[PDB]
Amino acid sequence: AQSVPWGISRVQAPAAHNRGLTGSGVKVAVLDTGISTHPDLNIRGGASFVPGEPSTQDGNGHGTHVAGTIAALNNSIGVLGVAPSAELYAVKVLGASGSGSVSSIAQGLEWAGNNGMHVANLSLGSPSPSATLEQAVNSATSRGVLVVAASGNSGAGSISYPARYANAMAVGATDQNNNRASFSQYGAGLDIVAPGVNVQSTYPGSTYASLNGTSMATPHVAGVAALVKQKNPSWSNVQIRNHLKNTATGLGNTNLYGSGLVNAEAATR
Ligand SMILES: [Ca+2]
Repeated sequence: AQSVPWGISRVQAPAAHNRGLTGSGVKVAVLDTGISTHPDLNIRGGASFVPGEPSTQDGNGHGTHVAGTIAALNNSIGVLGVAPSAELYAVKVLGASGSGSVSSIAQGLEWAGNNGMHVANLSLGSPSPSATLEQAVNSATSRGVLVVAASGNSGAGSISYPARYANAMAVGATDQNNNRASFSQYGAGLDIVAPGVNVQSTYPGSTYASLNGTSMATPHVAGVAALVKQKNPSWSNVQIRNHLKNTATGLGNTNLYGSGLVNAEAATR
């Protein structure tokens, strides 16, 4: 039996699937702890930038969970991703502790840009600004990648890096009431929000787990960006970003919510 997690229904991904849009032909790089093999995931390739780790296997769980919110297969098991036919690439930039360096994150972004990824999901943050990060987001954006990044989980009124930079689409987290989740960082630079509380998805060891975080909200927006790219193959990263903001359901003040809740039905109309 396949279940549809509440967040997938909340962003109205099933409505876009009924229009025949599933993210087919869209390449999505998940820059995280890796992605492990799972019966409800199909991983196309990837690269590791973690010192002394040649593989893209997930030693943490986080990367595999994020991957399942974007693209868990539409079948008779597990869950269902926002864009279940997207081509997933595992770009391992964080180690087993969930930590990484600005150098591995920046190498991952350069790989995404050099390998023609359409969307790069960064469910990660650095507490401090980094010129290296800004430059790598800008480089990947110039090559055509839409970078989507988590605002962070401190609950503060400023968002983390690289989400704060102009060329990153910053994603905050909502709960089941469509309120901002208490941990979700907000403030200047916030673009959009998506479900980030009790998000069930794929996990290592062929299982499933429920997690909370702006890292869970970010893949919902990366997934809806892949549905828009399938509908509109000639659109640029900037066009997709603006269309996602323009069609989001407003939830209140933009300092707290950006443009509001991502809406895959309205974005694929
Ligand atoms: Ca499934």
